[PDB]
This record gives sequence, structure tokens and C-alpha cells, in this order.
Amino acid sequence: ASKVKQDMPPPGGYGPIDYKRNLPRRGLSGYSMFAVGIGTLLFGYWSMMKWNRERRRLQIEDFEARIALMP
Amino acid sequence: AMTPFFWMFEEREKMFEFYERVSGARMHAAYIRPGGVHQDLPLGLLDDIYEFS
Repeated sequence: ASKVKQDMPPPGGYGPIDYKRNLPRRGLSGYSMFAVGIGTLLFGYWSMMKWNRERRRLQIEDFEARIALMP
Repeated sequence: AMTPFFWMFEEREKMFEFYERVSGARMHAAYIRPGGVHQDLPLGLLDDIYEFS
């Protein structure tokens, strides 16, 4: 009476299965990376220039205070 | 490297589950006999294999 019933794939088969390698490129040129590096280097150099000149002035002021107190 | 070992032994555990479901043994199976196979696939095994793969 009852027909056979065993583990079989569904009608129309299964959905497609991916097997190819998928290694997408995030995307940034070597020129771009070098440009970013040089840009941050230049910004740091400029800020350090300003800060160290201010530090030189402050040290000179402290030395003036010492010179005034020395006698 | 030591990270992909765990990463892929999770999948190895899933395939051991497939082995156990088809034969009752995780890795010492004795499923394939010199006349064919011992038993037929359980009714829901192909779907789970497709989901894994």
C-alpha cells in the first residue's frame, strides 16, 4: 500500500553551493598609504616644531628668573 | 599558527556528527562493507549535509 520512503534530495535538487576562493581586495593603493604616512609625519613635525620653540622660550624665561635671583 | 586548528576542528566535529548519525560511531565507523554499506541514510541526513557544505 504505502510507497517507499528513503532519504532522497528534494525535487529540483538543492541550491547551488559556493566552492571558489573568495579573497576580496579591501582597496588602497601603495601610493595612497605612503601619502598618508608622509602626511602624518609632516603634521607631527610641524606641531613638534611649534611646541619645542615654545619650550625653548619657557626655558629662557626660567633662566632669566634664576639670573635675577643669583646675586 | 594554532588558531585555524580550533576554527576548523569545529567543522571536523560537525562531520563527526554526520559519521555518528550514519553509523553510530564518531570516527571508527565500519560503515562501508565489502558488499555495499551497512545501513541506509537516516531520513534527515542529506538536508543537514547540504546545510553544512
